[PDB]
Amino acid sequence: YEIQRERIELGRCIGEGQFGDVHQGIYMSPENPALAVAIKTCKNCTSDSVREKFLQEALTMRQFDHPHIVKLIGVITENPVWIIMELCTLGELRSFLQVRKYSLDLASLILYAYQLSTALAYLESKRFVHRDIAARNVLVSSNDCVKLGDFGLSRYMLPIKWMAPESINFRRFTSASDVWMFGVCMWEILMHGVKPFQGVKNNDVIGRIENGERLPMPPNCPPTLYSLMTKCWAYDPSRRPRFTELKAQLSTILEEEKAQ
Ligand SMILES: CN(c1ccccc1/C=N/c1nc(Nc2ccc3c(c2)CC(=O)N3)ncc1C(F)(F)F)S(C)(=O)=O
Repeated sequence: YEIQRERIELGRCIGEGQFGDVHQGIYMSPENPALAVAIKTCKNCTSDSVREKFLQEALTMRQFDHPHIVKLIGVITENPVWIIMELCTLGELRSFLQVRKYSLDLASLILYAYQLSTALAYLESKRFVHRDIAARNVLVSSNDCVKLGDFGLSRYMLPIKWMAPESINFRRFTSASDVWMFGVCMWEILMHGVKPFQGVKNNDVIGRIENGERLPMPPNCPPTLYSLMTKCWAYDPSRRPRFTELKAQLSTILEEEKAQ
């Protein structure tokens, strides 16, 4: 898991994290072809507390092995401390959707929702609660492949417009509150990267949700898919489906779209 710094060709900065800049780059793997990687850097990792907190983000990702969750490639524990992650070449999902808009067929938008449900069903199997499921934290590996981005790099692991009522009211975060967030993420995909409750103040969102109001059916969204979103948005968390159920229904919805 230790990587030697001379085996890294550092490229363009692709974002800013809590500990430092994130770069795109190449990892010259021994006896293998070079890999496209994402480099999480750390500015203040000279302090033992900062370094321990930063390296804990790599340990979090190390425990996951799923094709739709970014992989930890390795770490560089010499100063400056770097975390080497798998690169998703095409970048952030919200930007990809805004550029490609209706040129992305429905079969592709449903495929993205399905792929995310397989990663979230995998996290659920390992009893891990994400807390920040949103299109902002999804990345694009290729035209037919999306992935959950780095967990440390995710800002809220307050996004009130994505949160379940029990998370807003009592700060309760469970796999059921992740399902509510995933429903909002599915809505964002079908809306081509448009943010939920745009132009609505965060305090009024809570009132609307309690009153039974939900995000509208996106244009050209299959009714079976909008029905699946409304099940994620059941006020009572015990009435919301689990990720394995969402995965099965999304698979059926994807097959039906491919048929026509
Ligand atoms: C939103 N994410 C970030 C948040 C804070 C800082 C950086 C990130 C992106 N990280 C990553 N980005 C890519 N590919 C990528 C390629 C080109 C561009 C971009 C992203 C953005 C941009 O403009 N061009 N692949 C892997 C990761 C990593 F493993 F680190 F997560 S997240 C929570 O990790 O998904």
